[PDB]
Amino acid sequence: KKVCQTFEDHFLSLQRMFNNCEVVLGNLEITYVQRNYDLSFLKTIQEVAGYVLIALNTVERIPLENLQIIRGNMYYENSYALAVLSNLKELPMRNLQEILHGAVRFSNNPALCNVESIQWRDIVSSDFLSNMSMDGSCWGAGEENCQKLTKINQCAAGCTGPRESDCLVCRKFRDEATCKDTCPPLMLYNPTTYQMDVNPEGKYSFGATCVKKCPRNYVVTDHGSCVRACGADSYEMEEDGVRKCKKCEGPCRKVCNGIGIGEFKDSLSINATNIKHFKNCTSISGDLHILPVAFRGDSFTHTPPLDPQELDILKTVKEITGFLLIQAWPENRTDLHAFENLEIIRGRTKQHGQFSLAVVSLNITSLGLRSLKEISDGDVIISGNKNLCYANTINWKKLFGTSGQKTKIISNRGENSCKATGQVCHALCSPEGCWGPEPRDCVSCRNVSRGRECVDKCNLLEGEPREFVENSECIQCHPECLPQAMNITCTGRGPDNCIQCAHYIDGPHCVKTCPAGVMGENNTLVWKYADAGHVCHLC
Amino acid sequence: MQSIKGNHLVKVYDYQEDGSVLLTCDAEAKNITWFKDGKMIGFLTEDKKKWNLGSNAKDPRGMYQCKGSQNKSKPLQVYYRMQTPYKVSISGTTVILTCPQYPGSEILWQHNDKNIGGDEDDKNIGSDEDHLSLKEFSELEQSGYYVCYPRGSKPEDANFYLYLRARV
Amino acid sequence: DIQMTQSPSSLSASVGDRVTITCSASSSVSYMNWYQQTPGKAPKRWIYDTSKLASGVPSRFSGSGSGTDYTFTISSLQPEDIATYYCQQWSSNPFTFGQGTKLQITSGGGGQVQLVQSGAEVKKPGASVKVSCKASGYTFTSYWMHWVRQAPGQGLEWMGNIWPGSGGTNYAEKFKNRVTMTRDTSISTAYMELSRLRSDDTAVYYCARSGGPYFFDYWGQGTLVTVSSDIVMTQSPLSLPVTPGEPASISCRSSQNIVHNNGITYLEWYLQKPGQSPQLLIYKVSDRFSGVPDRFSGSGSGTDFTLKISRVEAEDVGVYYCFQGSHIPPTFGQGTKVEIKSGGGGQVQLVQSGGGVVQPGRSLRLSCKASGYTFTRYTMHWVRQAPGKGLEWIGYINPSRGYTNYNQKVKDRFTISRDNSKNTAFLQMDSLRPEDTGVYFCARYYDDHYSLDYWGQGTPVTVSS
Repeated sequence: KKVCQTFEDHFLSLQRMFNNCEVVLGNLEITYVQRNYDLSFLKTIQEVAGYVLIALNTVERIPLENLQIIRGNMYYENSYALAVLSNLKELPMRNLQEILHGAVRFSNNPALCNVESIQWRDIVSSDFLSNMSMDGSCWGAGEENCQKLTKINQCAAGCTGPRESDCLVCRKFRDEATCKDTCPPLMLYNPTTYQMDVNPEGKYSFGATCVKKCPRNYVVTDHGSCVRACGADSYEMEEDGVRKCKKCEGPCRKVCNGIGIGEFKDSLSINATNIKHFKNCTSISGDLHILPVAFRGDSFTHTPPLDPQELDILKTVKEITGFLLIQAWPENRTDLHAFENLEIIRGRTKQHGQFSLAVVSLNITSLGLRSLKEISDGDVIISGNKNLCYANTINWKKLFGTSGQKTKIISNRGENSCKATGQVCHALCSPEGCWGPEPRDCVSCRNVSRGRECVDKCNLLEGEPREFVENSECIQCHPECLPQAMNITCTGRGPDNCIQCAHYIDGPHCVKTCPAGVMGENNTLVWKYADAGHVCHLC
Repeated sequence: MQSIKGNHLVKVYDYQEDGSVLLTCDAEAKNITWFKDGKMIGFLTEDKKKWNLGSNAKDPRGMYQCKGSQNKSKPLQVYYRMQTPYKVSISGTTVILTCPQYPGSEILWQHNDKNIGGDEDDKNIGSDEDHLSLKEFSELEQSGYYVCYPRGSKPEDANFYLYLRARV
Repeated sequence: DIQMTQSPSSLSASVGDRVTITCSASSSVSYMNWYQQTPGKAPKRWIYDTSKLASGVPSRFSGSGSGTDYTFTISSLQPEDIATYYCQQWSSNPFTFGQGTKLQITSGGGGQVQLVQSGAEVKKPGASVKVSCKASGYTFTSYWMHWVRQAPGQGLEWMGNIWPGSGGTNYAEKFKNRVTMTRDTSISTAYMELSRLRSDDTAVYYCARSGGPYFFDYWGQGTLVTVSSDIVMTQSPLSLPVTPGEPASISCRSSQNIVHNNGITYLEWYLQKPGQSPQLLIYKVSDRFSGVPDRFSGSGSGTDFTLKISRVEAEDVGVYYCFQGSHIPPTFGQGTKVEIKSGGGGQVQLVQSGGGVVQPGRSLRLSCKASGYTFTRYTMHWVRQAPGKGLEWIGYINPSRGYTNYNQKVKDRFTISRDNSKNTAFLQMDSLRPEDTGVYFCARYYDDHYSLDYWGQGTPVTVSS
């Protein structure tokens, strides 16, 4: 079954977006149709997964003679799925037998004929709270368009026989012929590997049909759904033939345009008008200049003065294509916390042709760019900052990428004064350097590194988190790893490299609970008992 | 003349039904002490405050001053004819007033807060150095308060005003 | 004689700073008078009766004191206040004046943002002229050195902006093909070249610097380029005259709604004081810039805007061009040249003549012609101002009575005479000595005000061999 997501213009758009649609995964919106403007523009739609909004219907008959189940993955305002109000002489909804989630609101329809006699008790189920049916089993069209009462466990609309392989519309989902209460599971647990593994028999879920592959522009979601568009917190990644809704690593990639190329093409600086167009943006393409006229405000460009707290909108930029010149920062702020996450200033286009990450004539305490890793092409001139001390520590050669890149960090707070005032890298910071004057803002960690922090010693033997060093970086051992006092509590990450199990230990794995009722191979749920030694024994 | 600014609190009450001279003190009324030629002439304890100089036919004259809770006010040179004071000379119908202070500067004369003796268009009023001459003096019109002050100085800054009431 | 002491003898203050001058008298003085004497100008009475300011004195001046102590106070110092302020007592002859308080400006420039233009350009028809505005005291690469031109017989007409740091210039529609503006960030200067100079393009061209909320904040000196062979805002009044102290009002109408889409109505009322570059006097429709007196306070809404000078002093006389920049091309009004009443009725004046160079021991006769008032009704005084000294009264003669008084120093050498027929007083100085060389000014004394209100221009006399 094919699936689809001015008065004359409305008629054309509706007839286009619902011409051959059989199951409308979106919401049927048949509203504002002038008299004698359509003819069966949507007649075969057999299940709409949302709200059927039939309002402002001047036409005598919008057929909708096929819709049998209006799913209810939304509502009009609340619990309102079929919105038949403010209309229309006859609507043959003889097919609609079950609206799974929601209720029907009828009113403001003087022309509505034969609709009041509908036995709407069978239509909606258990959501009668907003059943505003105030505006004989027959949904119009005289006889043979009867209401066909059926409601007054995997079959929703009706039964073609009491067999789960023969049902009109699936209550939850349908693999191919039998309607299952859930999709064919994406990954099944194999007791041999003692872990869940991708079952070949499993299929992704598309609407109400379990699909082996996500068709057309559909991406597999985390919950297994074949969503047409990935969520805002997710990203589209193609590892197999079907793209997957991989969750975003913090700020999702939203490549905005920078000050100089794009909508901000002729802007002079990051004006208060220019800002807030870069919110929730990463990998700005072009420069990200922040000149003094931004905080002063401008008239000949009619730019209102920028509130200092709004410069934190630029904290999500994890890369830049061109230069990143920060030539004036809010004076009350000690460190360039605006660019605290800029991971690589690729510097394809260099401000003044030379500088790629320049921080000139600011009054910051520390460069504050803890997270920077590669200033690829252009140079790096960080001068003028008369109160920046913990600057020269970071090795300006480990960062720059093209051998022609130079560095002119000069004229800042003196090294002797930086040392006398105690403005030095925290002891738990390797000789590589420290971007800020604190321990977490260190270029390289001396011994271990719990997260971004450059700790002095990982909790290898004593500690609350039970750290277990790995590639010179502390990593929280799996919570199931019971801390061990004699030696290291965890050889490596994952519950299969732990010394002592806090909870039961299931085979090579230390699991919070033994696998009980988890679906395994051969479509069998697996229930495992636990031994006295915290060993999970399968039943 | 009319104003008491300049410590000229001593004033003559020109509201007498009889021909009596009454002196008024412009001070905060607690107790009025009147002085005549430097000697105290009475002490009014509340109640009345005006100083009666007797019948004007007796030609009352002298430097009269009063004093309330503050210091004594400036003297009021009284001169009736029915510190150096202003000299008054009467010859027939001509009254001559001599300014007590004649330092040689341009001396100005004023009669009841009205400048006099400056214009030459008055044959009956001539000013010669510190002498003010009033020919054909009118008892009802030329009487009142008189004071002389040098040009550039305020008449209120004069040490004492002259109250003249003369019948010629 | 009562001795007057002026404190301080010389004081230097910054613009807007409160300046107080103390006057100490050797004897209790009923009233002390204050005079404002600019360098080379006759002493002008500042306050009379020790508390009443003379007519036309700005409200920033205030007088106080009684007995032997008097004070002259300035609420906000200004460059126009640079003058010798002296106190004078008339309680006793001679009218003594203090040694004089030399008031100087303690600003010293302070590297304040001060654009400086090229200036003095005269061209031929069809030529091209390039103007340069050497910025100073600012980051010459952070402020848009917007240009503006006001031709003889026209208002402020923008000639197109720049961003001096990047050189990326917007431009003016009526000159887009003739005026190119390019900056030189190294020399801290903007440059704009106008091409094909016609006849109508002869003008005075200024170089603003668009501030934060106040466009054309610090206008340059202005270059006069004389070459010879858009939301329309018009100012309601024009040449609107007012009397000194009389409240005034200039209004202006906007062709469209000049409240910008940003919600900030970038209307402003620059005030080209006579002879100087235009200077903002209302940062926005209503707010006043820093350094403008409290008098000038306009208002408006929608498309109608009106400036209402609360008290038009002598300091507000000059064309008040009204600009509105919320529309793309910055276009101003024609501006109402608010000018004083200039009645001329009080033609009271003292003209001094008879000065010059005379030999020691010779006699000099000075004449002071009085017009516009009754000569006999006022006393004319003679005052000598020696080089580097304060005012010294010589004497006076009463025109009505002929009475004359002279200072004991010159009573035997200077003679005061008056001619009522010519309304002129004669100061006959006999046996002039080298110490008698100085500036002698005749002052008409107001007895009711106890002050010499009208003073002559002064006649310099030099006793040299």
